[PDB]
Amino acid sequence: GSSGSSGQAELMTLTIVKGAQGFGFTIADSPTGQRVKQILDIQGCPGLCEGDLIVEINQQNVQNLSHTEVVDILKDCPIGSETSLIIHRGSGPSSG
Repeated sequence: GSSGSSGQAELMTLTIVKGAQGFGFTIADSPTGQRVKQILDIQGCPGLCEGDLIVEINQQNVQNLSHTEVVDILKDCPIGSETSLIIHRGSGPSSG
């Protein structure tokens, strides 16, 4: 790669816990990466707001990852333990 542009943001890490069934929320393949389909356990995903956009799981890069690749990483995750996800938010500053 070469590139030669700049452009930067500050993305939200949130923390989640892997109950038994593979968290208490579901995912969907979107044109933009994986998204939250639906939350099924609020404290299974404290701070998740649905339709948010998966970018990193435990600092692994998963934007360009297929649905399966993201599911697999969430399978690698330990049950009952924390997992740290990073989602897409904050285009620019305004009244927030």
